[PDB]
Amino acid sequence: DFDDELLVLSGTPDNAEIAESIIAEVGDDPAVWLPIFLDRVKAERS
Amino acid sequence: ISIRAMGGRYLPLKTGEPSGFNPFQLPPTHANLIFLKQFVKKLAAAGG
Repeated sequence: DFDDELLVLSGTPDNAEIAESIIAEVGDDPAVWLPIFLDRVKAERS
Repeated sequence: ISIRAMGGRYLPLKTGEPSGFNPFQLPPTHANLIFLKQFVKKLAAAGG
């Protein structure tokens, strides 16, 4: 499924305002923080 | 009349009478916290 990349590429101020939170908590590197951003996405997705 | 005849709850919402249902006793899981945060962020509209 491409939704794991849709919720990344698609424009959403709501999703961005928690992406910013998770990057603020861990801002090491996009190659590094991508799995945990997907993790928090799965955390809100229900 | 029909929904009562089918033996289920029908809530006749009307102005001036207490609502009867409210989110006070909601479950506390993090997903439910997500929803309730979203709701209070949507209820707030009088705040421009």
